[PDB]
Amino acid sequence: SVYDAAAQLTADVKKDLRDSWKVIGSDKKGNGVALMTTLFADNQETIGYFKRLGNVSQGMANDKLRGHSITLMYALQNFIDQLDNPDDLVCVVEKFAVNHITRKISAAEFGKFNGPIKKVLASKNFGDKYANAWAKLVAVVQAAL
Amino acid sequence: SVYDAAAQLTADVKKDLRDSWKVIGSDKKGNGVALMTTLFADNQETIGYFKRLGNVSQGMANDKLRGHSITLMYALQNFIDQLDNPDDLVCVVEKFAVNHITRKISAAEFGKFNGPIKKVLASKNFGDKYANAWAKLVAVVQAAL
Ligand code: HEM
Ligand code: HEM
Repeated sequence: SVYDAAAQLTADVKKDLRDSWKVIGSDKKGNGVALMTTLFADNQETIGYFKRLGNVSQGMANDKLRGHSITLMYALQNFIDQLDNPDDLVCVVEKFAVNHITRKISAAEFGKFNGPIKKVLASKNFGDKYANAWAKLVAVVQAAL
Repeated sequence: SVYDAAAQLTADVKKDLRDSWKVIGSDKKGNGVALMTTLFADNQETIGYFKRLGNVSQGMANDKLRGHSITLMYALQNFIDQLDNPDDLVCVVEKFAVNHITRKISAAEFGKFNGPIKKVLASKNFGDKYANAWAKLVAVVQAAL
């Protein structure tokens, strides 16, 4: 149950999520593109899902990839803002899941995003503890897929 | 031309958008639902598009509607944050349009949102000047449909 997953977000986890987000969420365009590029670099098999974005190897220069990257960050912003109210976190997560389910994205595939997040966090000096906190937030979405 | 539409967002318009957003964007859940219910009350002919959300008449009590309403506000948040850079504003507006275009929503359909926005702004003491500023932002999205 998505609600049960939301329980893993204890006070210390929510704190690490907010503190780290204050940084990685402060440069959505730069960090958003870094996440996407890292995803394509380490998981080439996921490139096929984003054919609409054109040539993703262009990075920042690709307007379509840039628009998708910036927008992706606002979905994370939404999750972070709803942390203190499980009911709101749950309804936004389920809404979010709808489009991804239609694209046939399984819970395991979605889990591939954990790697990119871990590296982006590290680039900002946030270690394993923070990556584990984010893995738990990602787990909430997986509970809905 | 989306770019010519975006060029209509002058210093004064951007300032008015920011000032009004500071207030309405501070309660995304409340104002988001108010916007959606005003849309359904004033333009019943649009309800058919949100069949997945169930009984939208329930307002805040409808979890699906609540999740959608909060999420909608983050798209507006995204647009406001890109006001400094027209190139970034345009790329997120076009990314945003993709799903609506797939749903067959036309520019005429999208312009119906001007009414609900004007009414919500007014309930917060923001008059004509602000409603006109938001209509210019909506025109940018329309140019992309
Ligand atoms: C932190 C994780 C993720 C977040 C926050 C996220 C966010 C988003 C957002 C906000 C959209 C735009 C609205 C929509 O159409 O759904 C989107 C689109 C999409 N996402 Fe996700 N996503 C995530 C992970 C993934 C993963 C791991 C995959 C697949 C490997 C995936 C595949 C897609 C695809 C194919 C699209 C459509 C892109 C297009 O064709 O323009 N997403 N995602
Ligand atoms: C200021 C204007 C609007 C904003 C900011 C907005 C924002 C959003 C967002 C963020 C989503 C979720 C991502 C996606 O699926 O694309 C969405 C979904 C949707 N929008 Fe829009 N939208 C706007 C106007 C409209 C209008 C006027 C219509 C139709 C007349 C419409 C119909 C839909 C539908 C049917 C969905 C899917 C709802 C669901 O099943 O969850 N939107 N919109």
